[PDB]
Amino acid sequence: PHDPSFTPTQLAARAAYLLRGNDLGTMTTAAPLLYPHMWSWDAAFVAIGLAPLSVERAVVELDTLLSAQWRNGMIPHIVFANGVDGYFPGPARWATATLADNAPRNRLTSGITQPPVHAIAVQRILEHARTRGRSTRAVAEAFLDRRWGDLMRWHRWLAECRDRNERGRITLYHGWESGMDNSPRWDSAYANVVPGKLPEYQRADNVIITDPSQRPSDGEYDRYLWLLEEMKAVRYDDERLPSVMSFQVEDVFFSAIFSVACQVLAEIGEDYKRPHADVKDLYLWAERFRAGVVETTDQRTGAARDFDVLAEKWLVTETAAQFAPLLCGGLPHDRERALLKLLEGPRFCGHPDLKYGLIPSTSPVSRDFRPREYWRGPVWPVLTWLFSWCFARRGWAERARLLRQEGLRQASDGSFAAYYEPFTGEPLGSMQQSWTAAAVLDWLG
Amino acid sequence: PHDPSFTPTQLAARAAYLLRGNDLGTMTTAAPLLYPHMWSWDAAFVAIGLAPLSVERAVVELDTLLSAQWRNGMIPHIVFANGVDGYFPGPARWATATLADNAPRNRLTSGITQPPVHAIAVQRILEHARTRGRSTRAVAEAFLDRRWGDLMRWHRWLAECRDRNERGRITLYHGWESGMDNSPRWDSAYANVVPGKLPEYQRADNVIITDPSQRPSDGEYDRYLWLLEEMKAVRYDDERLPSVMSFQVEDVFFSAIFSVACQVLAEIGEDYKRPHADVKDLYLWAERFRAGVVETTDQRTGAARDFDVLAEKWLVTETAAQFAPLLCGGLPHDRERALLKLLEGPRFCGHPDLKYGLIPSTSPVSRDFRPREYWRGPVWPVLTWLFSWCFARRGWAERARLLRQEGLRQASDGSFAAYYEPFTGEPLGSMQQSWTAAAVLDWLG
Amino acid sequence: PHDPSFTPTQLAARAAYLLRGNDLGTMTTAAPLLYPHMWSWDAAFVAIGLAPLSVERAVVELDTLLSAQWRNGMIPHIVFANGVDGYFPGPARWATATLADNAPRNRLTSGITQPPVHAIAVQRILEHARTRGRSTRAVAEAFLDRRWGDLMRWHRWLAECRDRNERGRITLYHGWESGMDNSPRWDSAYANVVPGKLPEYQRADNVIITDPSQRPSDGEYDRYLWLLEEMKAVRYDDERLPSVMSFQVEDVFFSAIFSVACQVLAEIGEDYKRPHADVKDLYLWAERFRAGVVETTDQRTGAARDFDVLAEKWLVTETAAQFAPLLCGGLPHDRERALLKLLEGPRFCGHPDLKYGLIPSTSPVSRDFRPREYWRGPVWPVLTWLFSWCFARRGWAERARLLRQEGLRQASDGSFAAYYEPFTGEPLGSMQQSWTAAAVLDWLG
Amino acid sequence: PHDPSFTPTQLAARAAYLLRGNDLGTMTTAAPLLYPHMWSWDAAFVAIGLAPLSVERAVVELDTLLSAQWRNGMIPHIVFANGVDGYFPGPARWATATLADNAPRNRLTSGITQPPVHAIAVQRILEHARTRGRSTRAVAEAFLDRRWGDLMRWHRWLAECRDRNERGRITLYHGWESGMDNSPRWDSAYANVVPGKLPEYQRADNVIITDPSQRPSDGEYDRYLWLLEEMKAVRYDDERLPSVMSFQVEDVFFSAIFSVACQVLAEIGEDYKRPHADVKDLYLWAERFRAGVVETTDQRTGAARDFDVLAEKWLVTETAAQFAPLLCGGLPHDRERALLKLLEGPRFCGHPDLKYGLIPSTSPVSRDFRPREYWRGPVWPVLTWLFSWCFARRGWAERARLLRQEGLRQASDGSFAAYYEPFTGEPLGSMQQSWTAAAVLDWLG
Ligand SMILES: O=C(O)[C@@H](CO)O[C@H]1O[C@H](CO)[C@@H](O)[C@H](O)[C@@H]1O
Ligand SMILES: O=C(O)[C@@H](CO)O[C@H]1O[C@H](CO)[C@@H](O)[C@H](O)[C@@H]1O
Ligand SMILES: O=C(O)[C@@H](CO)O[C@H]1O[C@H](CO)[C@@H](O)[C@H](O)[C@@H]1O
Ligand SMILES: O=C(O)[C@@H](CO)O[C@H]1O[C@H](CO)[C@@H](O)[C@H](O)[C@@H]1O
Repeated sequence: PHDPSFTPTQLAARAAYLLRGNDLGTMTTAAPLLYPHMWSWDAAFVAIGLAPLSVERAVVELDTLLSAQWRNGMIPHIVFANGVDGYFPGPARWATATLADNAPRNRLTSGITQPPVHAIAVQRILEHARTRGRSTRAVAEAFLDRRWGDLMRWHRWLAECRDRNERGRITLYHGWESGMDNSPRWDSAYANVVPGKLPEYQRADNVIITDPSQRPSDGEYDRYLWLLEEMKAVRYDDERLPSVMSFQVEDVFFSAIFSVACQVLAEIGEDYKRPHADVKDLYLWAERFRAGVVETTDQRTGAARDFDVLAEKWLVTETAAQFAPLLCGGLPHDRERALLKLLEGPRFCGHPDLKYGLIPSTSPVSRDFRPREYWRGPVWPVLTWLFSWCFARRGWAERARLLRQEGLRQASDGSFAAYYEPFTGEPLGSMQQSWTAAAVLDWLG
Repeated sequence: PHDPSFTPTQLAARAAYLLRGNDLGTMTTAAPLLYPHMWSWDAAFVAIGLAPLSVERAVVELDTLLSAQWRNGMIPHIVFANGVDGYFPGPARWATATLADNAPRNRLTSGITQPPVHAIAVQRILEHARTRGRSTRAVAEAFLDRRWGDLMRWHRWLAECRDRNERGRITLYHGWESGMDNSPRWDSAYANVVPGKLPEYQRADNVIITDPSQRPSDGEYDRYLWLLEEMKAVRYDDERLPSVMSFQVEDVFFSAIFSVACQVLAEIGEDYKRPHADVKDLYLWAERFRAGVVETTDQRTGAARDFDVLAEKWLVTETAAQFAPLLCGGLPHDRERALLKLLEGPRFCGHPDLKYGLIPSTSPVSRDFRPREYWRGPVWPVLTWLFSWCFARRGWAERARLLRQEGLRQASDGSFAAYYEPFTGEPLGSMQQSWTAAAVLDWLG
Repeated sequence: PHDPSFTPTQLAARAAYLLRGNDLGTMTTAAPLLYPHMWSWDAAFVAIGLAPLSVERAVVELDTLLSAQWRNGMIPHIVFANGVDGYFPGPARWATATLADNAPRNRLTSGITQPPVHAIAVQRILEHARTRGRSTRAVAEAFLDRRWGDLMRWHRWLAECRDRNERGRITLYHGWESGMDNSPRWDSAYANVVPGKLPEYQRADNVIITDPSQRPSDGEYDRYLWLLEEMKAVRYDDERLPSVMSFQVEDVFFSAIFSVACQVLAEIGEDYKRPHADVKDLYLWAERFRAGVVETTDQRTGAARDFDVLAEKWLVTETAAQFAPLLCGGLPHDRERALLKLLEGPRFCGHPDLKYGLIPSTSPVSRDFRPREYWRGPVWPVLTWLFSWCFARRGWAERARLLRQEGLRQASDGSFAAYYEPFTGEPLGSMQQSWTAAAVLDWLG
Repeated sequence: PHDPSFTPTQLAARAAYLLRGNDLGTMTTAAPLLYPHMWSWDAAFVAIGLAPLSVERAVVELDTLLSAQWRNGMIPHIVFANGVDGYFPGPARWATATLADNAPRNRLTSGITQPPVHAIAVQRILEHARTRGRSTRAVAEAFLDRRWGDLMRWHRWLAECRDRNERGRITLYHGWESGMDNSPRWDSAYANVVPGKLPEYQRADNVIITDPSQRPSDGEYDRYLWLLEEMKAVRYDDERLPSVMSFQVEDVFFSAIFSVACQVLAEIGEDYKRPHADVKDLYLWAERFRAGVVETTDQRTGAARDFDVLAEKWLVTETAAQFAPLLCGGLPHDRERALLKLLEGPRFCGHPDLKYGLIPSTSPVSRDFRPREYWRGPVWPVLTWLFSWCFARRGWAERARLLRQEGLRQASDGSFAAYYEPFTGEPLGSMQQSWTAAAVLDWLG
């Protein structure tokens, strides 16, 4: 009625109730019907949201994801729930269990990756555990003993297999790997993907989300699905993908995340007396990908650019990803002030028509902006959380506080949507998204 | 470490996480292992705790309980979960499905009842629903259309079958029906229960709670189980129980609760335009059981007494139940002040060694007091909740606030135990008790 | 910015900062410029707001007001600050120090009274004091020993000199005594006030509040000032006022407050062992005025009516005073339900255009409604507080909680205005009003 | 009662009430009786506590302090309230108005300085102002135009007159200038202060704080007062002090604060387009003093050391000043990790006997530790606040949050003491200390 919003305690309660409701036992679905399996970077956020409720169950979430890690170290972006249908492309379409030498045994997974936020969830689990006493500490530490090697293999796979030329940037072979499926970042790269004879399919995502303005188009799905055919034709062989993939881009946002994740994991390794050779490698990669992100940046504004490896051309777009250097650091002082000015000004957080002071996925003044269409404009709580946590780690305590405060105010409707209309605040996409509940739980403390 | 307690938002989150974790689908276990089925007055508290999370799921909890209501109106105190073991006495021991003409079809239940707090949960669901908008209101109101008749039948069964002589007090045939299994209230009545040839059994409750100081003794369980044999021998026939039961007491606390519940349900009936004949009956019963509670009271202190129907004697004990008149009203002004003085003084809430200003189940100065032993002394959050809600309804806003504040401070460890050691605050009994999570969720708002 | 509202801790801090800022030493001004003196019922609310900050200073506030008590027991409505100007009518206009034999020595005061909320403030001080331990309790208890007789003489003067016929209603001789200066309630009584040669004067209130729509008119002020001339002509003699005053009304809202105050004071008197003769008179008055209030009510709706003693007719208006019987109790059950329906429906709190679910001073559907004009429509936090506190005392916990929640939400801009535009929420009148800061402090706890 | 602690809203209210109560009009006293004047770094903290209440009044506090700035740029450590006595040494003892050519006109001040936390207060005022909209921003920005030059001259006088050899450390001539009057840090420098004929005097501090264990000794005060005699003999002339002062130490904690302050002011200067020459000097000073602090540190532990200029030796003590390098940065990675280990281990925050996880002024295991004796062991909320704010600025969000949480928990008794017994939590010294109320206000938000 007069105010549909919840008090902080009611909101924290409903967020926890949602997370437990999406729990299948050892994995949490990313959303009840739209995404009824475990997604890789959602799972890292889910573990962050579970850490204040049960360190034991947070550790189980990451254990389940890492039990699905490929033999070469890749963490796949989907871990399918056994017997669960209603999402396409499903395990039969991927065919990794039959085609991929490196796929895991006794887990069904996708054949592509997703951003490495996992070290950040590990840090949040350890910080919670240290406040809870000896038995909880022992649980977190036993997780580190058991999974430190797997986490190194994950980071080593990204550094060696997706940065073969030691450029300090991660190459993607599918826009889904960026986490930002239909971002304007990838449009010119996708315009050069030409599907051959693509085997028939029917979408399931728009059976659940039926408003066509909130999901990608059929044409885009045709190209997403064709990339799978190219990968399957070389049996997901790392050494053959550069020769056959019609889509090869360096993702500067993914790269900045990895730089931060490496630095975070190195600090964990020093704190918990892990092998010194591992710590040294992690710091080396943190600095390499820091330098690789800075190398992309606009000389006047500091804005970071993606790179089309096939066209050999910088990709200039006005999306939230151009703020990648703020997460990892490395810009000369003057260019970082200009970048912060871009972020806070009327092209992004300071745009006059925004309901909240939050980062829209695409600038509202760009021609590519669509207020409802997924990553082409809507405000995503997950991005708010990540920028706020990274800003606090840069020492920008008031900036991080302001993002948290506006994220909580947006989330106070209790819809736990994945993204929101930037001008009206209408929730969009699936309600009951686990990683939005998790961001709220982490923010509320 | 330095403070093991949780912030209000962390506590609300953990309470909601617990409640969803105990959800089997359409019923919530009272506790994970000790009480792995639905209990009647726990279920009413569970619905109160769910109301701020999901009015739809709160209504489902009460629907599931009422689908197990007996044909004569009795709400049984256990609704067993199909296929679930580990609690004794289980459905085979009760044998209501085969022996009891009035038992429900397609639910397994016990053969005794428990206090009628259900109307209070209905009120809390309606108050939540009215703050949430039209579709949520429609859910609550549709529950009333569907279940008003069942709620009347429940109240009518208590008024006509457990108060056959219109004394305005409820007769119990088992101490389990009071909710206070081993309370000192029932000791002299139980000393006159003599088991005949009692069929062999093994306890399950002390397999889970192994500290013998926190559960009833074998001798007590022998008498609890023998009462079942007396009931089974007359096939749970209402008309035969007065002739065969070795245990027949009027429970003044149960009676005060019923008086309040009748008044609450009458007000609901007027608000939602239910049949006027039903409303008039409810008000008639509210006043009858009010007068029946007052008739028991000590002339100097206002303390309410239970009555042994077989011995025809008043039962004088120093437990929390002697504060029954405060819940329902009816005492002359002067005797109610004396009763409040008893409650707040050094025999109860003002005892100098209590960790919290809360109501111990038995007075710490009584010879019957045992600080660990179930209802013989420990502080129960459920009683705190009930006294605080009833006090607020009497208009004693500061008294109700003080009980809430101390209940939250006791619960801030996040153990959600059913009862606590009164002097040390050590949690006792089962951890993860649903109705303690529910009281916390309701208090926190 | 995006959110001009303050957090609960920021709002409590600002309210306390305001209250200390309006403190002249032993008295607190009602507002810095518009009301730079001590007003009687404002000081009662100020003492309530001070009690969480300093029981000693809260008691000082009531000590200072009672030091200005007249010899017949009347608490005058203004205690003027020595040396302060800028308010009209000031002490020279009242001339009480010259004319009124009953006026106090070494205090300058007005010559009329205001509603008796003081006992309520005493209850709140005592409640706070009992949570703070022994030396704070001594302070509050020493105040009771010091001022019990004065409080008794205040109540006795109301019961005997302003209810000379034992009708259970308080007679007023000025609309200012109601606290609701320009209420539609008094329009037809004021229409029969015809001033003679009125000594010239210049208003000061509208030099500070310059928007003419927020204060009464010059014609209204000419009648206010003429009644002063009538009172001065009989030297404020009680026995002579009925013979000369052109304005004599029974104020049902003032009477309901008095009934409540008497009941509160009687209970205090019992708890602290005051003379029995006093407690008995206080209960007698509480009931007489409860009955006097109910005698005014409409048989169908329960709406309470004021009474014009000179015209000998019921004053039928659509203002918040209609709900007088909800504060003090006493209506038949059906009639009280009808009155709550009026309060919650579209003529008051349910009006669809209201920004908050709060009680407007005049019904938006009444022809008398003026959205900006003082007591002719605006929402006053002081009424919100008083209705909420009295509702909680009736046992209507949820109704009291809703008013408190909407009051805090309206207050959270930090203006601490005395009244707000009902549709837009715009603050009106003076900002920095002490009793609005007090209500916020008491609500926030 | 059972809980003498205050809720967060009650505590914010009481803190704000205290701060307004210590307001003399344009200055706030450090404490009502012990320190009834304006102290320099207290006023910086007071302005931080005022910023959530009134940006205008926060700016007044710094305006008043800067109006007492000496002509050479020095901010003196006391600005005396006109007409107030009860503190010794008072203005007659300092005699600055007579002797010091650089002393201000129409202000009475001391003749020594105190740490430069003022730029930090400026940042907090600006941060608050930017959340309050345009007219509040104008206030803060007009203050910057008014006082930027004065702030520059304050920093320039520190860099040029108290670091005459460009060593990047501040030289002090009195232990009072460190803010840590009786710290063990200065014990061996004070042992070489031998007073001559000292003019008689009577202490006032220990007439108010009478427990001798909470204040320095008479022998200590005789040395404090003798250094005044030395300064007065050269008429507080900067160029002459090195030739005559018996106490000359480089204060590494003061230096670390200055480095931070310079960096803060430089960033403010960039954001508000101050002269480039000024911003460049501020960054130069920030780095010089960062390097000067690191030059003092132990190679294994990172602990920072003070330096006795006269004795020409490092002062090795176990106090909170050792952690100077954590505030300003600059240590090698390994050495900073060792220093955090010292801070968190059993010699400081990890000591098993501490009631709160806070930084004691002197290590409990040091032979110099005295649990009640001022800066020789007690926990000071002002240090908690300053370490927490500086930790957040380093990016150590969780470490800053833990200090804030334990500080609020220690403060929640509402004493607002300046220091607390480290083992029992007993408040010590003066209650009603303004900068403890300020820290609480800033923490609570
Ligand atoms: O649309 C899809 O089918 C998936 C493909 O992975 O993308 C979304 O679904 C995932 C589950 O929420 C998210 O992690 C991604 O960021 C993205 O929003
Ligand atoms: O001990 C048992 O086996 C059951 C019998 O019903 O009693 C407890 O178990 C129930 C489940 O919590 C409670 O409702 C009762 O109040 C009581 O505490
Ligand atoms: O306008 C005035 O001159 C004074 C006269 O008493 O009235 C208001 O001012 C007083 C101080 O706020 C209040 O007690 C009253 O409610 C009233 O609204
Ligand atoms: O004891 C004294 O006479 C004064 C001298 O300056 O010192 C304290 O008093 C001042 C006011 O609290 C503080 O600024 C200092 O930290 C110090 O603790």
